[PDB]
Amino acid sequence: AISSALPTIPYHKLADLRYLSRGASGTVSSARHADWRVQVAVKHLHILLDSERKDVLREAEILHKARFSYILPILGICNEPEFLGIVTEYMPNGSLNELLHRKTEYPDVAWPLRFRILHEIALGVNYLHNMTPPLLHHDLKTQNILLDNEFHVKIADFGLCKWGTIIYMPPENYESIKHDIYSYAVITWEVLSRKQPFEDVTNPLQIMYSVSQGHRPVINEESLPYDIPHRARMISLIESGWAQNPDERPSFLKCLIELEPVLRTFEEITFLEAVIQLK
Ligand SMILES: NC(=O)c1c(-c2ccc3scnc3c2)nn2c1N[C@H]1C[C@H](C[C@@H]1O)C2
Repeated sequence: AISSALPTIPYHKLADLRYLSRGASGTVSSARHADWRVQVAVKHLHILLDSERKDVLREAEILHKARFSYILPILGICNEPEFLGIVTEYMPNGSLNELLHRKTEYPDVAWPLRFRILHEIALGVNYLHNMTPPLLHHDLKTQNILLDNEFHVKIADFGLCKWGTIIYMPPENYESIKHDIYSYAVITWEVLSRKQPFEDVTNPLQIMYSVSQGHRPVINEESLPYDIPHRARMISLIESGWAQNPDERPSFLKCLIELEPVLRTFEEITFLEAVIQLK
């Protein structure tokens, strides 16, 4: 049984600790490690409770166990009297949300990159489902799909995972291994549309009411234009992914088997050309 312990990092090694974003999960800051000479991110708490400390230790244990090419690499934990935080690689290219919706900043996200992003999310979630015991993310949303310096996907935010918005939640969870694939489908719709799901709906409960009656983000020529590569296959994958009956949604293994032939139609250089075009 080959084991490794998550390193502990003294707070004083984390220089230039500057705020990046607050959230529900906690506050995320950028720093640089004095010994290692690389920029890092730290997720920490707003400046010392008991079961708050339990939650962070849990998430850090998970990240450490879930290490994978498409999962945010934990570098260590800061564990001290005054300060508690998870230290990971800094993701300089933001989240997928920002990529899709900041259209002035990113007017062209070429198709090959979008497909790669969808492929890599799938590979990341699939890995988690294939752990023993399976880890279910249960909070997949475009905000939690971070993008590295090369625009590769790192999945983040393991606060609601089991060994804010409801747009990505399947109808049955309003009061299951088929949750993540539902979230995935909506993300797939979002990525291919660059639209907000249910854009023309004021109230979340109106969405929930509609979703529980079988309605889904709209699929027409306006949402998903006719020039999308593999439009028809992608629409099937979306529609099965978010099917009303959870039993009718695919496993991520099935999903990946559907994606592989699509991803193979993109030459490797077109991903690089896609990334270079971006800000
Ligand atoms: N690693 C990062 O760079 C992060 C993290 C982050 C850090 C540590 C942990 S431990 C569990 N999940 C996380 C997520 N969140 N964000 C990041 N990057 C950009 C987008 C926003 C803020 C930044 O502009 C969100």
